[PDB]
Amino acid sequence: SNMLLNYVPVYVMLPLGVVNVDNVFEDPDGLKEQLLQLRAAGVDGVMVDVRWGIIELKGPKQYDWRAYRSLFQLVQECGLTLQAIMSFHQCGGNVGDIVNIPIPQWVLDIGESNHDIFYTNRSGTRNKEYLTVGVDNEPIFHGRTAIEIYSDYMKSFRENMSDFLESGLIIDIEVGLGPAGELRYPSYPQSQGWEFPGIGEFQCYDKYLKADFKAAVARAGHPEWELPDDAGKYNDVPESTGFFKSNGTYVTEKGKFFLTWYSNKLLNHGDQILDEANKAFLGCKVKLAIKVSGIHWWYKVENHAAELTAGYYNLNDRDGYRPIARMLSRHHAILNFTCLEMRDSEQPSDAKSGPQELVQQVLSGGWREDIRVAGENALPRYDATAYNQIILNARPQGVNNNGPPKLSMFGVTYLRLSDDLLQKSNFNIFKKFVLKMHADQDYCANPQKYNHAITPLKPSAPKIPIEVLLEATKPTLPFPWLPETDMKVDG
Repeated sequence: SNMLLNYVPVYVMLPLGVVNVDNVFEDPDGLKEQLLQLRAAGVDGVMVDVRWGIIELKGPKQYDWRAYRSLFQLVQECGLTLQAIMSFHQCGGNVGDIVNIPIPQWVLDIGESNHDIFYTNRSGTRNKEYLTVGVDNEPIFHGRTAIEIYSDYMKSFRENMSDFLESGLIIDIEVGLGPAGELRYPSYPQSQGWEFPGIGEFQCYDKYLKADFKAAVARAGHPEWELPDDAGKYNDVPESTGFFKSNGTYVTEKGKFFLTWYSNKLLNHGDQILDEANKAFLGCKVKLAIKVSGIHWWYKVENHAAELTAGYYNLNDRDGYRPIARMLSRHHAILNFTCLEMRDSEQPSDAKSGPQELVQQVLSGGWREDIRVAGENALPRYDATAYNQIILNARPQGVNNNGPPKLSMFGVTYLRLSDDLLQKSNFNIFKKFVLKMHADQDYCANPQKYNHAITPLKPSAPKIPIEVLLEATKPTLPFPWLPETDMKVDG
C-alpha cells in the first residue's frame, strides 16, 4: 500500500536519423549528452524506430545490426530502458523531410514489376511507404511472403540483441503494422495532396484487395457489388460525397458490407503479424505492442468519415476500436494510442474534431477488454496545458492515496527529444510533468515496485474467430472522466 502504485512510466522518443540511411550511428557524443539530460528529469526510458529500410538494405536476409547495437549500448550505459519499434515502413520522402528512408530497394525493385504490392487509391496512385495487407501471404518476394519478411526480421532482431533483451534494456517491442507504423490504411497521404481535415480516401484498390472483395461479395450473393465509387476525394467534406452524406451509401447494406470487409483486413493483418511476434520474442522478458492512429477529425459527425477511410469502422452505433483491443488480448499486447495532449477547443470548428472523446472511447474499450493501454502526444507541445491533459488521460479518475488507481494507462511516450524540449524553460515544465506522471514519487529504477514487473512472454492464447472479435462492436458507455487532473504541473 503506497502512492508509488499510481506511478505511470514516461518514455521519450529519440529524434529521427540517430542511425542514418547508411546504417551509421553518426552522433554518439551528442546523443549521450541529451540522454543524460533526460536522466536529470527522471525519465524512465526512450523509444527508437528500428528501420527495416536500414537493416535489410543489402538484400533478403542480409541484416546489419551493428549501428543499433552501439545505440542500445549507449542507452544502457546512460541508465535508461528502451522501447523498440519494428518499423517496416518508409520514413520521410516528402519535400522538406530531412531524414528519408524508404523500404528496402530490393523490395521496391519487385514493386517496379508488380505495382500491386503497394496500397492503391481509386485513381490508381501507388503509395510506396508500406506493403499492402493484400500481399501478407503472397510468396512473391524471392520466395517469401510479406509476413515471412517481418517474421524473419523480428527473429534476427531477438537473436542478435539477445544480450540487451536478457539484461533488461529492451522492455517493449512495438510492431509496425502500416504507414507511420500504425495499424491502418494510408488514407491521408501528404504526398497525394491531402490536407487536414480532408476525409481522406479508401486504399483497397490494389489487384489483391480488389480480388478478395469481389470474391467476398460474390459469396454474400451480390457478385455485382463494386468498390466505393462515390466516396469523393482526399480533401472533400463528408456531406459532399454520396458515400458519407446523410442516408448515404455508408448505411446501405452494400456499404456496410464493404466497410466491414475493409476494417476486417486490418484486424487479420495485425493478428497474423502479432502471431509471428509472439514466436520471435517467445520467452523474452518483453511486452508486445501495436500503434493505433488517432483520427480525431469528423469524429463529431455521425459518419466518422476520416476514421472509416483509415480503416476504423467506428460509428456512434458501432465500436470500431474495442474489437482491435480484443484482438490484442490473445497476444497480451499493449494498445499504444495517441492524442493524449489534445483538447477539443484546440481544433478548428470546421474539422468536427473530438480527440478528447476519441481517447476516452479507445482507452475505456481497452480497459473493458482487460488489456493494457499506453499512449503518446500527437503533436509537439511544451506547455503546462498539454501536460495536464496528458496527466488527466493517464489517471482519468485521479490517484488512489494508499492503493493503485481505479484506472490508469500503462505508460506514455513523449513525442520527440529535441533542442526545443531540452531548452531550459521548456525542460523545466517537462520535469514537472514527469514528477506528476510519477505521482510525486522520485524516479523508480525497479518497475516491480509499482507493479510493472516484466515476465517471460508467453505463447499467444488460442485464436479468436472474427465473429467473437466483432461482438466487441457493441456500443458501451465509457468510464467516467474527471474534468481536470488532480495531479497537475503547477503552471
